[PDB]
Amino acid sequence: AVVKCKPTSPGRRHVVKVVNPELHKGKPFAPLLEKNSKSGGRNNNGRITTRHIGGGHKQAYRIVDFKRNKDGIPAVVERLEYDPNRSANIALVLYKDGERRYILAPKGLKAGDQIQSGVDAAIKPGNTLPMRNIPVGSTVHNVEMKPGKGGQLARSAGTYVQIVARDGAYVTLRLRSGEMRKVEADCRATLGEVGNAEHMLRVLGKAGAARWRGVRPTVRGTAMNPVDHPHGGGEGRNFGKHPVTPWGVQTKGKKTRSNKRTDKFIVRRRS
Amino acid sequence: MQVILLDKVANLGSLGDQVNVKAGYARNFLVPQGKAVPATKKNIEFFEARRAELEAKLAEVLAAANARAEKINALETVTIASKAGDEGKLFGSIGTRDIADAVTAAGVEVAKSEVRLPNGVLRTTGEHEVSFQVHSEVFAKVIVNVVAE
Amino acid sequence: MRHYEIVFMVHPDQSEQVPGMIERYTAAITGAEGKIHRLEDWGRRQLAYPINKLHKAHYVLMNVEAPQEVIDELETTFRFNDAVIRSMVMRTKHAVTEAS
Amino acid sequence: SRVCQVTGKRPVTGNNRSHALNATKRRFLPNLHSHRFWVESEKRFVTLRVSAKGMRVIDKKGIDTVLAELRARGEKY
RNA sequence: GUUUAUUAAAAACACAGCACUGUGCAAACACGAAAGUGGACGUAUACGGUGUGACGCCUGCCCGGUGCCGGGAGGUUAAU
Repeated sequence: AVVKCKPTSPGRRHVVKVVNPELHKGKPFAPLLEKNSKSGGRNNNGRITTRHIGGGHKQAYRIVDFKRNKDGIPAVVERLEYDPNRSANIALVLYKDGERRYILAPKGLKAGDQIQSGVDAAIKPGNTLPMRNIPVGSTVHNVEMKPGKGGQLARSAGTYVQIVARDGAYVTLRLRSGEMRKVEADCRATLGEVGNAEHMLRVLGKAGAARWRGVRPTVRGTAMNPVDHPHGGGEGRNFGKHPVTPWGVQTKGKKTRSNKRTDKFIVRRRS
Repeated sequence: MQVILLDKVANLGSLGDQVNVKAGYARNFLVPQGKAVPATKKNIEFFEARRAELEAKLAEVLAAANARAEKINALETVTIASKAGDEGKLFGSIGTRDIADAVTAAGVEVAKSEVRLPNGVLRTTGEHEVSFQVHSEVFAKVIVNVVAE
Repeated sequence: MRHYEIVFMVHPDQSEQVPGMIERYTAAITGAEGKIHRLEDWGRRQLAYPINKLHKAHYVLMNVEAPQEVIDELETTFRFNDAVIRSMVMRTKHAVTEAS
Repeated sequence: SRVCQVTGKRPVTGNNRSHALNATKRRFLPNLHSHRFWVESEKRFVTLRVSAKGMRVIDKKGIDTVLAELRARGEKY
């Protein structure tokens, strides 16, 4: 649900947890588990190329299926498990032939519900089926970009995609950020919205629940000296500049959409 | 480029002429498919007696084998009774392969890439006028009649 | 069980699928012991207002007394189906007669 | 490196003289491309990373003349 | 909680929370002449940037200036 905690100590006065009674209270399925070494924001050169990540708790990766390539086989969803890597929870799917996988959990997906992939499937929520056979208007998720790529769009918590058109061999999508965009109709998609849509109501309470979630403190550019940031300096919080990045690029309202390879697929833009 | 030819290229190529093709057209299309040769001052002397009169009909018997390999099948039909969904919405669309694997087994022994399809890649079960490619100037018709199962 | 009057439509190029649709649908009823009473297939009579670019769709009427788990899933097979246009399901009140 | 295989071109350096003769060392790069050539001696496509003038030499000289030159200096086509 | 090791521990920094903005994924952005790695084995309930700094009551008027954004008519205009 949505649990507003009680102020026993300061720094508990603003916590809201999302206590999910459905999820599994046990150690996960080990044949799909592996390690995941954090970077800390650094790459081959060893430099912090993306700032403000580091620390945090350990979190082992789960090989979560996206392509849904057991095609034509029924599948029992066996338990819901919490996943560290994603906003949404994973489900331990048992296929009929004794193979277990993980999938992303859609909204209505409780334990024991029978999903299945393939082109020859029902329009039950949770099924994977290609987009020339999904009825127009119906709401999908775990959307692909390329056929057989696996799944790129609408794969976070409560995130869905309304299929809006069917243009010959294309599908005009209404993405979650409100950007109509064409994909090839042979791409598979999974029906419903994604579960755990209550994740928007988590308010984290204190600094520590950021710092163990991977975040590191983000210093305002005004507090820095002028050699450090393009802002910065002035005795007594002067600002007087047009607000920019640490690398001098105009932030706060300056578009950077320059690909032109993928301007074929865009219909509408974010508004 | 001034490129001499082998095929009858539809617009301008005419079996042995000094043709101003472009640099890329001489190279990516005419050379690896082998339908023309860049001849400038040396392959003309190879082309006059050895290649103009002798080898031309030695190529054009392959042009005869489209009238022959086309007319291996004088019945000219294909029956595909695939498993159709619940009153409509067929299981799988038919590109080159199901037609090629059937006509290879029942019809003309032709390869995969000659399977031409004007009316899509065969979604809806029914009659479909399906035409083929054997030559640039010769065009066949083997009528597919898709059946529901 | 509940009586129901089911009028629906079929696009006329697929109006030759109609006895296949009628026979399949009444069989899917008959698995629930839904006692069929009417099958007044009206034919292809001209529509009033333009429905969906092409007018004059085929009507069907099937009017069965069935239970609920079959009429619901049957109506979803009216929805998720390219042939059927604008199906409807109606009141109970004691059915079956020759009437138009 | 950025060495054209055919002509042996490599990026030559030089000043970038501004409007008021401020010199600044830029590096003139050759117009390379990874063009895929057809050799009927091998009946297959040998891929060559070449300039554009090195496609003009293959426009004059044969592909076996040029792969004969890499047969001479002993590189790998 | 952090902070000028070795004269400053604070009212400074950070914080949870809020907003604006960019990013449709071969993402923006970053480190790299480049391949490539980070972002993230994540995919807009995600990620980067900028300000403000729990919570409560609130956030008025000004697009003339300087930006940013949309437009594309007319003028001016490079190599050619």
